[PDB]
Amino acid sequence: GTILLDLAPEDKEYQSVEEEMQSTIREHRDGGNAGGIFNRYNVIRIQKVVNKKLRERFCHRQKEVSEENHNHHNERMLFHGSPFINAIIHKGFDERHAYIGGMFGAGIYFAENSSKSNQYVYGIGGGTGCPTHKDRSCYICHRQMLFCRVTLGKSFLQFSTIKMAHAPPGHHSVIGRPYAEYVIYRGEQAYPEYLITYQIMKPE
Ligand SMILES: O=C(CCc1ccccc1)N(Cc1nc2ccccc2c(=O)[nH]1)Cc1cccs1
Ligand SMILES: [Zn+2]
Repeated sequence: GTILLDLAPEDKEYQSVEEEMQSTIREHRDGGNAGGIFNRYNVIRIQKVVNKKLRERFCHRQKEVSEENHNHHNERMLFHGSPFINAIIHKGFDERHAYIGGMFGAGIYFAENSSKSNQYVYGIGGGTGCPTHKDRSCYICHRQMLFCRVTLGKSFLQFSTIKMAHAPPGHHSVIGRPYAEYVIYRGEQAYPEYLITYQIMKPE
């Protein structure tokens, strides 16, 4: 079963995670359509996800990757957002929920910019926004996103939309440029380390 560890605001770990989240906000091409208009989040809590089986499978895959990547995990901390957070923290990332016709195929997608991940909290293109107000820029409803350990191993660099089912032979991830999108094709190559609960904040 999943255990959530509550990080304290005065912990350096809490602070480093919020700072990564706050400092990687950027302007988006869609003018804020999907994720809303904001310059900063209000972080309500940050929780560390602890789950024995998810950790086991992550370690297990880590090893296989390292062997095919000159003994390097090539791990990176990256943001992920999607409507499936609650399932992810209990069951792990599941590539079976990926979509053909994703920009780089049926993978699980991660970003360096927290604001990119925030676009997907309510679905592709922000869906119809929060359940309560149908507002993709809702400043009331709480949102969650993940700050994850991602086993990239040997990344394939892609520069056009390609519909991949799996990383290319000898590879373990795809870094795609339509800003970079980090894509894995196996759920066990990501661990949902930090669960961040937050609101976007209305600019003054
Ligand atoms: O991840 C997917 C693919 C579908 C999916 C989602 C969760 C688990 C497994 C598959 N996403 C979300 C996502 N996409 C990104 C694209 C570029 C950069 C960052 C991100 C991001 O943070 N989230 C697509 C989605 C499809 C349906 C609902 S969200
Ligand atoms: Zn709302």
